[PDB]
Amino acid sequence: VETISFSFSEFEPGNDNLTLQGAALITQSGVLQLTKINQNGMPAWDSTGRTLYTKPVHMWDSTTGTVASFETRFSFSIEQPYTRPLPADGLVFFMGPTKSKPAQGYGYLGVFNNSKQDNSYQTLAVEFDTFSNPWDPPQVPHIGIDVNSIRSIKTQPFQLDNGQVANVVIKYDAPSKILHVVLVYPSSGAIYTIAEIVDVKQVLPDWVDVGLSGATGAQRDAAETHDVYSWSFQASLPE
Amino acid sequence: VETISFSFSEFEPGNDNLTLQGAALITQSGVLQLTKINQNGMPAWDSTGRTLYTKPVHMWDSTTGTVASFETRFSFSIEQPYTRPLPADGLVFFMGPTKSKPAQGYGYLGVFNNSKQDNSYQTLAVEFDTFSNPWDPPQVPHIGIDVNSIRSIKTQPFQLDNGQVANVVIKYDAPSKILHVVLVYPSSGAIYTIAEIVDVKQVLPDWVDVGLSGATGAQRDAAETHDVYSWSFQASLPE
Ligand SMILES: OC[C@H]1O[C@@H](O[C@H]2[C@H](O)[C@@H](O)[C@H](O)O[C@@H]2CO)[C@H](O)[C@@H](O)[C@H]1O
Ligand SMILES: OC[C@H]1O[C@@H](O[C@H]2[C@H](O)[C@@H](O)[C@H](O)O[C@@H]2CO)[C@H](O)[C@@H](O)[C@H]1O
Ligand SMILES: [Ca+2]
Ligand SMILES: [Ca+2]
Ligand SMILES: [Mn+2]
Ligand SMILES: [Mn+2]
Repeated sequence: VETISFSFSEFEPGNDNLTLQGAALITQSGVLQLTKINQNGMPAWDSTGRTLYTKPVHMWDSTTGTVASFETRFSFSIEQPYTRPLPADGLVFFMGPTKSKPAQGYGYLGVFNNSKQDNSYQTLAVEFDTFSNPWDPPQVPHIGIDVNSIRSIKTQPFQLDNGQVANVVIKYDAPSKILHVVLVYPSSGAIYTIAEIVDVKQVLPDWVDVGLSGATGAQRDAAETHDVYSWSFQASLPE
Repeated sequence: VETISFSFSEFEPGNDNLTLQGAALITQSGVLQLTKINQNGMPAWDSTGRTLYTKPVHMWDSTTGTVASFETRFSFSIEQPYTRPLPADGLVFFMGPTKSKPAQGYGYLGVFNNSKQDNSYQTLAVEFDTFSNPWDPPQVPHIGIDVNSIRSIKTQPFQLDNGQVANVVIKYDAPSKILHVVLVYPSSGAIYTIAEIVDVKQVLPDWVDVGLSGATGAQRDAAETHDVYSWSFQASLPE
């Protein structure tokens, strides 16, 4: 079995294993701030940032046809401090082509280029979306499973517990092709679950980069924080 | 759509909507004790008890072929107070033939008759198993998805947080045939997830009873509590 595994119980400036893109940065206190936090401690609009683990992950073997199973967990918080306008845009875990650069911001969350499905994206993503765009369900926030498109194949509304830490667990089982996602807020005890069938050998390239991305909005104060406190990942490809 | 829904935020002696079988009883404090708690407050061995909701649930239409999706949530605690012998046997959520009576106890958890697969059981169950029997994986406790057999098609180990309350969420989506299960311990923050493909039209009868069952062991003090604090359920069958 070809395996890869990492675990950041907190982040540290200078860590060898993370690529930082766009606005993303790691604080001395150990927090990955995906989108810009201004001097006043307030989140900035028009910001997009991502992090990628530095080593690619082998998701399927082009010779034998084996396919990997994987699990990722992370803790994040989103604080929406402005009474108006509406907050935006969200954060997302994503897997796709290696040597990956940020895509479009705002509702595309730094991962996609427009709102059409395009199998060439070869990207699978799990979003926590805070702004209802023309292609979105009305309930925000919502968890979304995105396969080669920002228009989720399936969503599940969740109530934001403003500024509180959410724990996320995402598992993909190759034999069953089931991607299952869980969101828990220790603060309120709320638990959300969503699952869908995903054929990763069809969707993803055989090797991928894995990362997290966040975006704030297209007008003044359509913003919120996208802070991440820990992140772990494990994948196993049968041989 | 033909729907059925119930929610017990706590239990109350005399409630119209619950059938109590075997050792199960509801306390004045609002707790469903599935297995017997002795005068001294200690759990009794050789005990089996179940509860069933009083109305049957329509899981699939024998005429049109539609199939129901459903969700159930409940909170329970298991306290293993004896240093020896090993604790046993576990508790379980189950769906199967109506007019259902308790089956065999101990490792069969009040739901099955022996350890062989038998499609005639027409039963789907999600177990939280505390004793490793001859047909079980070694890690206990474990979550198990049981389809017509006490020998789970898939299991996931979990650490007991002794005497603490666990929150369970189980969802079945007919279109994808995915049964997904989540266990969370607010006390420790632990989160467990397990999912598998289940064809309910093949497994279950068109109408079922839904219930919870618990069992303690076959020798003195191979026992633990199986207390339930709340339970909700919702099913929708397309028309
Ligand atoms: O309000 C945040 C929201 O903005 C959308 O873009 C708007 C923009 O804010 C508005 O000033 C302009 O007139 O229209 C744009 C839409 O065409 C983003 O698309 C959305 O994702 C959020 O960021
Ligand atoms: O120890 C609890 C455990 O007991 C198993 O049954 C045992 C029994 O405890 C022992 O005294 C007897 O000699 O052998 C039995 C097994 O053949 C139950 O099967 C198991 O589910 C637990 O309840
Ligand atoms: Ca959106
Ligand atoms: Ca067992
Ligand atoms: Mn969305
Ligand atoms: Mn078992």
